[PDB]
Amino acid sequence: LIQGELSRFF
Amino acid sequence: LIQGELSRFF
Amino acid sequence: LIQGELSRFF
Amino acid sequence: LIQGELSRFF
Amino acid sequence: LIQGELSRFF
Amino acid sequence: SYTREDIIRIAEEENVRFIRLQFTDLLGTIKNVEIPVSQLEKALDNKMMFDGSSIEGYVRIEESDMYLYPDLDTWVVFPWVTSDRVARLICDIYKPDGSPFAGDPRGILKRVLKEAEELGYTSMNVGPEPEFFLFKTDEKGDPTTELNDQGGYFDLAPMDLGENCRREIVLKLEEMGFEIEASHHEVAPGQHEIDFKYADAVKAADQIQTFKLVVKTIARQHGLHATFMPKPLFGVNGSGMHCNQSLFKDNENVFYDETDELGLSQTARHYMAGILKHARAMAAITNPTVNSYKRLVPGYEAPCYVAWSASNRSPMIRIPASRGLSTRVEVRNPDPAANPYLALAVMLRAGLDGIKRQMALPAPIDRNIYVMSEEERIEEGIPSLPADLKEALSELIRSEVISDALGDHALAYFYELKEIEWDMYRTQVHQWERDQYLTLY
Amino acid sequence: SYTREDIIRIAEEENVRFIRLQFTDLLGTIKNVEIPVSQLEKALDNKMMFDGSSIEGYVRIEESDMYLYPDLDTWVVFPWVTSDRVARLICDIYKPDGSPFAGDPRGILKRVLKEAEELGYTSMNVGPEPEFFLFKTDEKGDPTTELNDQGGYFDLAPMDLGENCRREIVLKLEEMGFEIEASHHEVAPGQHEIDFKYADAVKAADQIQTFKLVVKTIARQHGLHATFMPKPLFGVNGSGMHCNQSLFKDNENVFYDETDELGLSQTARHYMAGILKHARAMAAITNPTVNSYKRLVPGYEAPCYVAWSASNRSPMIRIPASRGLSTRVEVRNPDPAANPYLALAVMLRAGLDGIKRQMALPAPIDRNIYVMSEEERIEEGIPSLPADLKEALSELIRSEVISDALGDHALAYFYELKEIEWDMYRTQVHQWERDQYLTLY
Amino acid sequence: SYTREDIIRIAEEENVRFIRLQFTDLLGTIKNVEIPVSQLEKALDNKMMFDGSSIEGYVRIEESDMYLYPDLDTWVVFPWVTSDRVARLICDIYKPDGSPFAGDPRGILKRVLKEAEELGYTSMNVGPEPEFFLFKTDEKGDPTTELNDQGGYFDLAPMDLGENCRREIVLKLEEMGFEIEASHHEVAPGQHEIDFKYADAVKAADQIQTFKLVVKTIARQHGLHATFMPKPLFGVNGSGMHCNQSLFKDNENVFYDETDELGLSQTARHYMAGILKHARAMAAITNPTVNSYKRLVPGYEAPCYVAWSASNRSPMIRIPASRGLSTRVEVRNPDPAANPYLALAVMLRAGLDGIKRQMALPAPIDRNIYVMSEEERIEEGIPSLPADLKEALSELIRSEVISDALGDHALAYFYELKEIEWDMYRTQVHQWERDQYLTLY
Ligand SMILES: NC(=O)CC[C@H](N)C(=O)O
Ligand SMILES: NC(=O)CC[C@H](N)C(=O)O
Ligand SMILES: NC(=O)CC[C@H](N)C(=O)O
Ligand SMILES: [Mg+2]
Ligand SMILES: [Mg+2]
Ligand SMILES: [Mg+2]
Ligand SMILES: [Mg+2]
Ligand SMILES: [Mg+2]
Ligand SMILES: [Mg+2]
Repeated sequence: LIQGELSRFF
Repeated sequence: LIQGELSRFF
Repeated sequence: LIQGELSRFF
Repeated sequence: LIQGELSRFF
Repeated sequence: LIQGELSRFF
Repeated sequence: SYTREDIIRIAEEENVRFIRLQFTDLLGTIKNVEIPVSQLEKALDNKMMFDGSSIEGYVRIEESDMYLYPDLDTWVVFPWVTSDRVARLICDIYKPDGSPFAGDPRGILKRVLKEAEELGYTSMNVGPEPEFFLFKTDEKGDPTTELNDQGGYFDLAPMDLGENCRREIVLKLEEMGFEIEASHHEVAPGQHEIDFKYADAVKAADQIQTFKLVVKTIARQHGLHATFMPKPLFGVNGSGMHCNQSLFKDNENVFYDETDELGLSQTARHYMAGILKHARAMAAITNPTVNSYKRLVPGYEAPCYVAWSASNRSPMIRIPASRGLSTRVEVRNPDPAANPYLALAVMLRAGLDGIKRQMALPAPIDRNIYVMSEEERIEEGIPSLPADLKEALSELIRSEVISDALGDHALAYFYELKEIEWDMYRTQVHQWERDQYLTLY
Repeated sequence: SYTREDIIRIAEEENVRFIRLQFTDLLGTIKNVEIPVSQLEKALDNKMMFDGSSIEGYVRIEESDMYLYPDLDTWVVFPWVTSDRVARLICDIYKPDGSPFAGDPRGILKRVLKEAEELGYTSMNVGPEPEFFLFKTDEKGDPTTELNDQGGYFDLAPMDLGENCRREIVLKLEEMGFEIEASHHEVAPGQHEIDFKYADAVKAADQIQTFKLVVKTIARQHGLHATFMPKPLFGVNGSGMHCNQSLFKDNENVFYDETDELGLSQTARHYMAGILKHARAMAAITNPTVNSYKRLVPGYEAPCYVAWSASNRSPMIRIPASRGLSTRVEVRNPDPAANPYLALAVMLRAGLDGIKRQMALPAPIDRNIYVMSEEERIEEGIPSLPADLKEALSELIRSEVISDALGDHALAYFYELKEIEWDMYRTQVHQWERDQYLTLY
Repeated sequence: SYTREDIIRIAEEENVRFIRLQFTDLLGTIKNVEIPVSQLEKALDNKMMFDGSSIEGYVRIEESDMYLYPDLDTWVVFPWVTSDRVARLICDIYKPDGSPFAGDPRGILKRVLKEAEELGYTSMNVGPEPEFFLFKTDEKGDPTTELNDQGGYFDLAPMDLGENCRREIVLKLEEMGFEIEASHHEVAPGQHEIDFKYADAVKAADQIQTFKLVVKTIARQHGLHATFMPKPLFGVNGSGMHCNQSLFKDNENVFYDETDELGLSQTARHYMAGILKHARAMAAITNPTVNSYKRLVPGYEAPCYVAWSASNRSPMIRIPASRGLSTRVEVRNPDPAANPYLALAVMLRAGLDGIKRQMALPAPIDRNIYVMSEEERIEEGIPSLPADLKEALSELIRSEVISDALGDHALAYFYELKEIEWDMYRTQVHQWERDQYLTLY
């Protein structure tokens, strides 16, 4: 469900 | 026809 | 029908 | 004959 | 008409 | 408002030297005819002829002759003109016989609004939420792949990152006559959103066009590049153009019903049902580009299934908590690349078709995330949006309701444009294929 | 208008120091004799002698003596002169005996207009549509192969692409006295069009010459290169100079006929039939260069067949939808490289010849695209325009109607010039040949 | 000569590992099917199938199946193979039913020779004079515009300029089985000519193909580029392939007649009359490329008019002073870019058609150089060769004699190929046009 929000770790 | 019209893809 | 054959002019 | 004028092509 | 023959001067 | 004498008065007073007679083609691009101020009276007399076949885009076949009918209420003077003032007028396209051109998107929206008024609905109140990305340019002035900042949702970086090219855009729009609600940083890095106050449908679409033009110009001024591409980068959030809609009948919100459990009238429910049934047919208009369907992928808040909810990860239709005169139906499919006139027209026509047939609203989707299998999804009757432009075009062709909204002339040319675009796209060999293959095989 | 005393008054008031006595040669190039203001009275007395053989171009054989007869109505002061004001006057060429020179293109157009007036047509109203390309220059100031922008038809570019230079040209032309109708971006990138209001034929040709000069100067000022070359690039649209014509008899449009189905009088139909009959003969004048026939190829809206229509891909003659006093016949063969005086003269002469012999108008071509075979084309009696300069020259020589329009002196020199040009072109070995061959053979 | 057992014997002895089954397409290009030595017996049994549609060039529409019938007399082993010996065989194309393919140029020449034998002429003795240019290459190995030397007619520069890649080519050809007559420097810098002894028509064409291949390979070995392009440079002499022909009937030269004033039999005069009558029709075959007609311009000894003489600047047909068994008719139109089989076939067919109808020989052209006007030329009945490929193609289509020589299948495909080539060429915008225009207009 969440992918673009977790971009901070990537 | 439309040869010069399709120049945006070329 | 002949497109890839006419590549010599292109 | 009129060669001094044909310099535009040369 | 000698044109290509006179190429030595040109 | 404005009148002919008023327009002439400001033109003389403001020292306007050049006037842009703006119109829009089927792809949403802003086209114009430049005019010296000495031709202002001729323009205001609805006597200017132009090709008119430029609406069809690159699939136009023959040159026509059409008249520009400027809308006096759309007059505005650009603030950056400085030395030689430039003004603009948004015009409707008319055939030489006097009837409006059937292929003009603004005329299409006006016709749909007229047939809405025929049912007693005075106006359609629309508030859009367009989002855009800011990219850094190179020495040659071309966009690079680097975002202007690395902020997050509602972040605040006053120096040069959080606001950046958002304060001056809002200031210029306010000077231009816009009613700005609020601005904030969007979820993805380099992504920003500016919201307007609600207006009537035609005014809302005109404001969307002007907003895109102004944002692009101001971003170019600061050495940046502004794009309304639906999905400029892989793995980050895309840009949407959520449209909030409410039908009005003489300053009365017909969507409101205090007696209803959700505060929704039967008219609103029929509207939502009509939009839901015709969603797949509308997708080719609200999501017109090939890149539009790279946004419609799970995990980035973009809708991927045809369903409605009051609270969900990404429903097709969302109902905001506001009630009373501000009860609205939010449709989240459109991206900023869509033509505002055509998108509003097809959404309104689908809603009116739902209203006319007393269509039954399906049950809302609860907090049940769509991790359920496809068997569960079609068992519960949850349709899915088209996976690419080809499916959307096929659904558009098969549809008899929103094809009528487009009309016979515009449908054929839009279909030709999109078919050509898809055909050019599908035969390309992309770098991804050369990365996967060319070594393994 | 102006008078001798008026001209002297402005010359003293404006501090004009230098005067250009402008004229045109057979190739359309603008030639001039520079004059100090102290010789203005001598110039206005029609007493200035010059070579006059410079009209023939590079095929001039002997020096002559000819007088310059300035036209007082053509007076104008250039705006960019700044420090030392420079003015211009357009002059007619007269033999020393007092008769006008038969080889002067302006005199040729005047003579054709006189023989038109002999039939009762007081004036010929002409509106041209010249298109041009803008190229970026290098450090040395030479045109590169890169366009100034990448816009499309009627595209909007408020930064410095489509407009900017275009706006400056329009502003300068307005000062000069040019009544500008409208300006816009053309189909091909870097291509622009500026339209003037309609004027009499001589004034229209003078305005075309002045417009070309002004556009070139202003483009050079901004570090750009403006060209009116018919086909500067392969694969993109060329530049045309569509000429709109209407015959007038005492401010009455003789082309108009309300009773006709198309609103076209028998005079207009005879005019169009005459133009169609002599089209192949006029091709050498309206399309004078070798590059002119690289534009006349299918797929780029340039006409390739001698036919007329009200709506088609690319008819030779198009009839705009406007009626009343604005009913017009648009001829689309000419390119901006053509001599305006000679082109207008031959077109008017062909139309008058059609009127005199009462030629029957052939049937218009429908939406039947010319994908039909050559057998179908010559079965329906559709002629084709010449494929190159040689065919056009042969048709010019064989023609007895428009060769009379040119006259005996100008025809021989034009034929010599074009024959030399074609002979120089045909013996060249181009890079395309070295690319195809030199490896395969 | 050779036999199957002989071929196998040399293949085993010479350690031949690879065999080229060579054939020719309609454009004269050398095509081949590579074969391992283990398939030599299968090849010699006439059992190898290939596409066969490759003869048509780039206009082939469907894949066919055809057999290769090697000619055992054409066996040769290339000298530069060194480590792994490579041999070649020239093959005829046969349909699967057993009949020869009608589109094979070698079969076309064989059929014309057969119908010549039907009139009693046992053989046609042909000696060609192909000329070529040598260009210096760059680091990447591509031909530059600089000639390898600056010698003149019959010049002598022993060091690296005069012979250079002419001694080695002659040596390799001699080792290959050629009978070389002489070699010398040609008109233009970097132009060389090597002459072979006379042979039968099929052998002559095979030798021409092999000679072109060998010259190209050897020139590439020395870091040079060899081209048979008819006119690689403007202002210098082109390359021709003058063909000397004589008809033989049982080792008797039928062209010889001691009693005649010129030593020419009536058969030879009829042959020459037939060649002159059909010259414009044969031009599309003997001068097949666009660049071929840049050579056919006055002042460089290439023929430009259809006439014959014993001593002139550039006659179409020249008769050498040799008599007896060496009396010959030299046709000077062909350039080395022509297909040898097709050129010899059409020339022989035209000569035989002249013989059959007993055409009257026109009067020879004396030392009257063609400075005479066109009126003088068509008053004396002197035709001119086509000015470009389009005229030659039209004459080819209109001709019923040499189109029969080509046959129905080959004519259509040759016409399609040349039409496509001309259409591609005519729409190009060359640098010469951008030099003349783009500044003056
Ligand atoms: N509203 C948000 O949180 C962002 C929405 C998301 N950008 C979309 O494309 O729908
Ligand atoms: N869109 C148009 O009509 C442009 C016409 C085109 N440029 C020509 O040369 O004719
Ligand atoms: N003078 C000669 O023999 C050379 C012939 C010339 N190179 C040609 O192409 O015809
Ligand atoms: Mg948002
Ligand atoms: Mg929203
Ligand atoms: Mg135009
Ligand atoms: Mg036009
Ligand atoms: Mg020779
Ligand atoms: Mg010879």
